[PDB]
Amino acid sequence: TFEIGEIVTGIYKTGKYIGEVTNSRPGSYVVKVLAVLKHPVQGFHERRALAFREQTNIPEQMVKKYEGEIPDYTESLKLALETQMNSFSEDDSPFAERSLETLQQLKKDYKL
Amino acid sequence: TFEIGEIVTGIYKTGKYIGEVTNSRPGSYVVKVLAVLKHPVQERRALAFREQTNIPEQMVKKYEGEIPDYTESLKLALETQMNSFSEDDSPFAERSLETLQQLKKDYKL
Repeated sequence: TFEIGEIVTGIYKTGKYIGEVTNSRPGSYVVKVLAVLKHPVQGFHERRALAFREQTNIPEQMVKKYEGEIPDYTESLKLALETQMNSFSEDDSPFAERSLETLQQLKKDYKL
Repeated sequence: TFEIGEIVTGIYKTGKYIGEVTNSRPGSYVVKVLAVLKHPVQERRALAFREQTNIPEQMVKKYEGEIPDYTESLKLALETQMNSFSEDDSPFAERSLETLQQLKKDYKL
């Protein structure tokens, strides 16, 4: 169980975020996004991270109490993206190729 | 009247912080500290990450910017305050700078 105002991590569409619980309901929480921990998987269309202060419904199983520091949203997004891009370093698949292309553009779209 | 969960700034003992309202009473808010905007004037330590503080309602404001990383924000706020003494040859500058330089070590940077 999580109370309003509680700082949590949330997993949404393969992305992972730090956020704040702003409402509860049967089986889920509305989470206000504050930072990005993991940029979502792509695929061939792009898939954007949740935006700063975006509020999204997340099933309760995918929500966890978070007591760490809250990173700056923009710097966290920059980091999350570089991490995902680097994750393909030893990957010679077509999926890696297509993903890396996609993330490179997203990086420009985000203003980073 | 800020609601519980509201992201705010609070000014407390000359320091300025970004935080979250966790409680409310007439004329005051309990604020949980998430980042430092301004290191307090000088001995006088910044509020700790996740420290909960009672702040007079007049000194609390809705905050809509990004929440910076606490340690990064403390490092910046301390640097800014030390840099503010550039060209200042006064004893107050000297004493403050000494105290801040120690604080930097206490904070473990």
